[PDB]
This record gives sequence, structure tokens and C-alpha cells, in this order.
Amino acid sequence: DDVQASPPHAVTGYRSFQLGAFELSRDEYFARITWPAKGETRSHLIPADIFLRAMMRDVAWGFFYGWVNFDHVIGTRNYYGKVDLYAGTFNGTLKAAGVNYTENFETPLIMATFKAILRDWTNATFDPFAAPEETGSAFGRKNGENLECIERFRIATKRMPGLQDDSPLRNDLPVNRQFADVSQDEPEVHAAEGFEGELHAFSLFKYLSRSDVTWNPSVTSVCKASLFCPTTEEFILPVFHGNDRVEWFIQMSDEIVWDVGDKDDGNPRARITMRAGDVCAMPADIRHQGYSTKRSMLMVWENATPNLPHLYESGELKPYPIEF
Amino acid sequence: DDVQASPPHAVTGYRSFQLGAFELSRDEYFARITWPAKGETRSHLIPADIFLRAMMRDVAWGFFYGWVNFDHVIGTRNYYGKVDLYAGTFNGTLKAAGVNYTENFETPLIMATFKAILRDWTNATFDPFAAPEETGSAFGRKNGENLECIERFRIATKRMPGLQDDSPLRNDLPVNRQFADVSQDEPEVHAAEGFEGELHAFSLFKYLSRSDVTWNPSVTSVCKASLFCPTTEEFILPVFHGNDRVEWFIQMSDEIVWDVGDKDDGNPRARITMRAGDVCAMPADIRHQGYSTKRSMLMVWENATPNLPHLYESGELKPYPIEF
Amino acid sequence: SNVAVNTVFASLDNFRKGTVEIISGEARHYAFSNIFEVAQNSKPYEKVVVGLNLGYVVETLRAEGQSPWFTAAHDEFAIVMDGEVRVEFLKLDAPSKHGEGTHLAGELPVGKPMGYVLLKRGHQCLLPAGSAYRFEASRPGVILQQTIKGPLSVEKWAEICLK
Amino acid sequence: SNVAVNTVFASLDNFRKGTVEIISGEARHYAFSNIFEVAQNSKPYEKVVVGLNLGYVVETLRAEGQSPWFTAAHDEFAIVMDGEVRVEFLKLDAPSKHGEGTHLAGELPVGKPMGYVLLKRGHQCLLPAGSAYRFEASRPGVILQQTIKGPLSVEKWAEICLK
Ligand SMILES: [Fe+3]
Repeated sequence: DDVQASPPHAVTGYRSFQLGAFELSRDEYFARITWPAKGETRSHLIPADIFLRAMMRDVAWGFFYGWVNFDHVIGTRNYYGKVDLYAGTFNGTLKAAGVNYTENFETPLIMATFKAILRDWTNATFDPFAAPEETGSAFGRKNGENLECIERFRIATKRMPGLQDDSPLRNDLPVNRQFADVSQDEPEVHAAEGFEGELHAFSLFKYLSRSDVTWNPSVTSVCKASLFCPTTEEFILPVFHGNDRVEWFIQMSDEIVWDVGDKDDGNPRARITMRAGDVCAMPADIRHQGYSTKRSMLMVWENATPNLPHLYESGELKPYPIEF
Repeated sequence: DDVQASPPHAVTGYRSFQLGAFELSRDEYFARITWPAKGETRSHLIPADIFLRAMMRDVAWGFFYGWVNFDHVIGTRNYYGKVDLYAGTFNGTLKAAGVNYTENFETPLIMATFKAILRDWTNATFDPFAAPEETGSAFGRKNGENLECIERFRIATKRMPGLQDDSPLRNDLPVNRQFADVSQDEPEVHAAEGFEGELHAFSLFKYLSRSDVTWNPSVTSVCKASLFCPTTEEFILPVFHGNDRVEWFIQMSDEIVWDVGDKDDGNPRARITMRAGDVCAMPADIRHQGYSTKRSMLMVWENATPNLPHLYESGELKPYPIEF
Repeated sequence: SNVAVNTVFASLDNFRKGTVEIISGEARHYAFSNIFEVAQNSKPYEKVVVGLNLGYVVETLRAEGQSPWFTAAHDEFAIVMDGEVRVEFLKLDAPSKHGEGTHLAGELPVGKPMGYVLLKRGHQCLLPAGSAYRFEASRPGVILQQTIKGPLSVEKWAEICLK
Repeated sequence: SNVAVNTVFASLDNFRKGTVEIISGEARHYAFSNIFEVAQNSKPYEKVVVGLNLGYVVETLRAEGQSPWFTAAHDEFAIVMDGEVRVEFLKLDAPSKHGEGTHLAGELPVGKPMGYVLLKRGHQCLLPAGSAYRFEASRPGVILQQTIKGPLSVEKWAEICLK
């Protein structure tokens, strides 16, 4: 939990960071990651915007499941309590050149470091969670902070938003410019006498219409291990995902396009287009990335059953959910 | 060469375009190419910003030499007189799946099509030749034009800029903000008595100091087929170039990083970092792309001999230039 | 020129199924279906299973007329995806405390009336454990129900998904 | 809190040669050298080939004191990458019509003075066809000569490039 960071660069303004072997520094346009392989120091450059957007999802999701790739070179892999940070290890050509490198870390330390890297590289002009059209540039020299955007406080949802001891509804937030025509009507709830506040319903669409973040599933209903985690998508999913378990999507408004390839070298497997009302299962043996022109309403359905990885490794569960 | 267009989109405002069997369209975020391969129509999306900068160069360059790749799927190969537009053909994995397509066009058709596309998709707020910090967003719905930017004019250098029949110097151009600190002092030209206007000289650092474009080799000295084409570089070279002959580079200021790879495998062949003074050759068997944090001065040294490509093709000439 | 925002929702009368483009492999591997194509081709309140995930299901109900009284031992949920749906609630005097899945509550459930909720499209409501709930639709609609596989859950994979 | 615009140029007394990190292949294929390095380790006005492309060459000369007399059958340019070089021109009455590459015009060429040019860092001039030019450098500096391979063109790849 003790973050090796440097002093602010003389010209640039930004701190550089150390994480095991990995060196992470940035300048006016690029983040730059450094690792050792074959006796020399290898480098890689990613546009600041791409980089921050991805790191933000990495932090927000707690490193998620499976493989989270910032791009064809850099990515992380959550082994729950421990996280791998890797460079090219899952890029065919680098693995084969012997130039790649991985290193494990305890979750609490890599988190402290990533959270730190964001606090320092996100200027007051940029919001890593937003679509491009919604926000300024990530480029240039260091210029203030944006704590408000990279440090969102949320109340965990226990059962459903809108209940008393639960997460709040969003009536106090603006409707997003791209959801400006979604009805803001709430369901009518007529409780019988002696039962006031014993029944609950809200407007999911009104809810998502007011989402200030992008590509961030958030929980709206819990059924034991079954979680509904709707999100609102705009532009390009900030990372490409190598799956670990089967995932399910229900497209609720508009459309998203999904690129789908082998988890390794990226042999195209499919290209999926989901229009309103479509239900799709993403296999556990592929990687995927989403494109969405208009801010759209997508429902991500998660299974929080803990022994899930055991099941997939045993063959108790096949790569794809259904034999028909 | 009669361009195949469509009426502007009822919402988007932009128009689509046919070209053989490639449909090319765009919406508020993405350009999209559509082609046939495998007995189905395949698609690919490129963020509108990436796509425009790339086409801008391909068009400005008369389709250049050899392979010009907009990104990992899309590009053009110039056969001087005819051009190939391809999807995936040059990407090894896409080819191996049989998802790729190439069509061959008469140079003036494709050119008239790309010119039309540039005209119609570049909003009045977007400069395709400019670096990100210097211009606005490619995104949104159709918003006016920007001919003052995609429709520039250069007097072809015949021998040297500054000569009475030749391309002009740039005294009527602001200095670029990242070059603010470069000397505007010209040379001293003391033409002997009875010889006024017979000696020719200028500041090449002032001339580039005033480059209004980015990643655009323009000629500043001819010597038979030997051309000097400096240019000012900033951010990421909009295409990744496939060489059909030997390019040579001489960095004159700051630095540039070059990701050099197999002309098909993408083989991390090398990662070359050039500082001020560095000179280096680009084999004809590799593709290259450059990374320039600060706006920089590069010299590209061309050879315009008309048969060169047959030589490397046939094998008569080795891909690297010198044996030692 | 055009500044009009148009968020696209489907309905039973007007839906366009998406597309799975295969490059290598099999479309069946993605269990791809549309909820609106499903409700359009199902009996009133047939709980069709569209997501199956380690025993947890997402069911699509076609809302038309009046439903059976339903119950379960655990919470479930409903999103009204199209239509207008009135949900009626009853606090059972003797709720199932065990088992899993949505079950038929009986013809004449025993308990005190808790009241009703009026759901239009986009609205979600809680179907609390140990209550019995009933659906009434004056206009054909689509209900998404989140729950666990049980007796009333119907699987017609071949019939609903691309192949 | 910093608007510092520093465009970096290199000198003879201060240069930072770049780097070629290979993944697969050989650094030799890149003919990678530095022009300030090559100048610091060469005789005054030794025409060192740092670029070669089918006969056409780029040359680097170390600027020091007076040059001989040079002349050729075609145009040729020079850039001053460092210091100050003064360039004196004479119009040959009887110049070479054939051949290529830069040639010595001798100790005492016969022609009418054209005057001179006074180049500084980053200036470029034309060394016209059928004229003979001469260099004179007060302090050490560097010259870049665009031309063709002649009998004065020196090739020492082995020494300048990486391997
Ligand atoms: Fe995933």
C-alpha cells in the first residue's frame, strides 16, 4: 500500500511511478510503460486518453474478472486478492520474441498505485468516465485535478435502489443530453393501508437516463447471486475483455456492436449487432469489445456465485451456456 | 470518374459513398467500411478522427508509395496509375481467416471519391492536417465544411523554394506555438557586383518553424531524382506506412519513436528512437509508424527513380540498403 | 440542422432483431434471441427462459389479460419492457420459506391485501419474497422477470435462438 | 505552471545519439548513425556518406577552416546543422558537362566571382551546376550535402553505424 512515486517532472508536471519492475510515466500525449525482458528495458506508448479511460475502469471494477486489456500489449488479470500486470504476455508476437513480462501483486498495492496514477494524471479538464463529446482533453502539461470524477462515492445496492436502507435514486441528477427524450415518469405505487412503503417500483429508464458515467455496470437488483447491472454505453468500450466465464447482455435501447475473437491472437469469431430487446450470451473462451454510436441502455447480467472459476476449469460448465 | 454518392442522412447529415463494392459511411463517431468476403458482407469501424487524418494524408500524397494503412484493417496500395483499396488483405490474421478483400481502381476515380469524402465529413471545426491540441472534434453531426484546410495549394518545388519561378518561402505564416523558440534570422546573401539575385539561400528552420501541417513531407530541394522532403511531426503519424523501397530519415530536432514491423506479420522488428542528428534507413520489407511527443523537424529523403519497385519486387535489390 | 435526440425502444408491434455475423464457429453458441420476438410468439404469461446461468434465469413473459397468482421463497423482479401492467400484491399468512423458483400460489391465496403498482414501459418493481403477486394487462405487453429456474420456467432454445 | 517551449537541436560539443532496440533482426539493416558523431570523428571536409540510395548520397562534412574548390555537373545543396560556414562561389567559364558526383576544381579555377553566402545553423543554399564553391569555417560546425556519389565520397559504414 506504499506507492513509489517520483517528484513532479520539471517540465511535464506529472509524477512517474514504480510498480515492481514496471515503470509508469506520462507526458503531453502518451502514457509510457517500462519493463525488463531479455536484459534490456522495453517500452510502450499509449495515448493518454485511451490509457486513463482504461485504468479508470480497472480501478472502478476492482480489476474485474478475466483479462482486462488496455490494449494489444498492456493488461491485468485478477486472481482475486492478487493481480497480474502484464506486457505482451498475451500478444502472440511478443510472447514469441521473448520480450514480454508479467508480475504478480497483492491487490491493495496495485490499487493504491493505480488510484494514485489517476489522481496525478487526470487534469481538471478531463473526465475518464465520460464519452469524448462530454469532456475536455487529457492532453498537455499537468493542470489541476479532477477528484470529483475519479473518486465517485456510491452506496452499494443491497436489494434494489429506492428502498430506504438501500442505494438512492437519481432524481437530483440531470438527464443526459443523449437521453433527453426518455420519459421521466415514475411508476404509480398505491400501497394499501398499513402497508405504506412495503411495495416498491422505480423507473429504470429514468434511472439510466441520468447516468453520469459510461461503460460502468451498476447494480439495480439482486436475486441471491443473480445481479442486474445496467449501464449506459457511448463510443468505444475503454478496454478489450478476455472472458473468464459466460456473460449475458440484454440490449434495452438503441444498439451496440460487439467484436468477438479468440482470447489469444484475435481470430475473428463473430461480429454481433444488438438492437433493442436482444439477448446475447458471450462465451468464456473469447475476448470482446463494444462500439456504440449513441449513448445506449444496456443491461449486464452477472452471477456472483464464488466458485465459478472452479466450475469452468472442471468442465462442469462448458464455454458456451447452451446445448441446443 | 463520377463519384457514387447518396443524399445526406436524415439525422447524421453526412452522405454515404460507393466505390466498387466498398460502402463507406460515417456517423457521429465512426467511419465504417463495408465489403464482401466469405459470401457475406463484413464491416469495420474507425473512429471518425483517426479515419479522416489518414485519408487526408493518402489524398494529399497522391496515394504515396506502396502501402498506406489507415489502421490495422484498412488501406491502399498505389500501382501508380491504378490503386488498390483493401480490407484486411495486409493484416495476416484477417487474411488467414479469408475475411479480406481487395479492389483495383483507376487513380482518378478513387481520388475523386476520397476528395468528396474528405469534403463532406470534415466539419468546420476539424483540421485533418493538425495535431489534436491544435484543432477541434471530428465528432457530432454534419456541421459546415472546412475547405480552407483540406483544400490547400502547394506550388510544386522545381529546384528550391525562394527561386523566382519556384515554390514560395513562408514569410506570411505565423510561427507554430511549439516552435516559438526557433530563430527567424535568414542567411546573408552577398551576390557579387553584377550578379544580384544569382545566389539562393533561406532558413530551413524558419520554413519548418512555420509549417501549418503535420506529418506531410514536402519537397525543399531537387537533385535529379534525389528529393529532400522535410516535415513537422507531432502526436502519431496518421497512417502506418508499408515501404516499397528504401526511405531514409534524418531527425533535425527533438525526437520521434518508430514502431517498425514485418510488412505482414506485424513482427515487432524494432523500436527505433531518433534524437537530433540521428540518421537511419527504412528497409523496404517493413512497415513503420512514428510517435512524436513534441512537434519535431524530420527530413525524409526520397528517391524518385521510376522503376525502383520492380527491383525490390523481382528481388534484384536487397530490402536493406547497405551491406557491412 | 438536426438536433433531435431519438432514443430507440422496441415493442411487440415494432421490433427489429439484431444480427450475429459468424466468421468462424456457430451462432448457437451465443443463444441469441429478441425478447419482443419471443413474447410475440408465446402464450399469455408463459414464462419463457431467455437467460440461463447456473440455475438463475431471466424469463420473458407476454403480458395479456390476467395472470395466475404467483409466489416464491426469494425476491424476484420485473421490468416492464413494453405495455402497461398492473401488479397486485398479497402478503401471505403462510409463505413458502423454502425452495427456489417462481411457483403458482393457488387459486385463492390466503393473506392481507398490500395493494398494487402501476407499471408502464421502463419501470421495474420488486416482487418480495413470501408475497403472492398477480399481473393484469389491458394492452399486450412484455415483462422481463429475474429469478431462479423452477416449475413454471419453460425452455424452448431451438425455437427462439439463431442456429 | 510551465509554458517553457524548448525545441532541442544538437551540436558537436553536445549530442545524444538515439537507440535501436531490435526484437527480431539486425541493427545493421538500419544504417543507423548520428551526424554530429560522424563529424566529431572525421577530417575537415571529409565527405562522409551517411546515406546512400542508388548512387544518390547524403554526405556529412566537418566544418573547419578552408575547403578546397568543389564543382559538379549537376545541382547540389548543403544544410548547416551547426555553427557558421561562409560559402564562396565562382562561375566556371569552362565547366564539366558530363559525369556526376562532386569533383575538385583545383587550386586555381578559372572563372568570374559570384560573391558569397553566410549560412548559420539551419540555413540551406544552392550549389549550382557549372559553378565551383568553397567553404570557410571560423569554428567547428557541421554540413549536410545532398548529392551523388563521386570520387570524393567516403564510405565508412563499418565505423559510423550500429551493429
Ligand atoms: Fe466480458
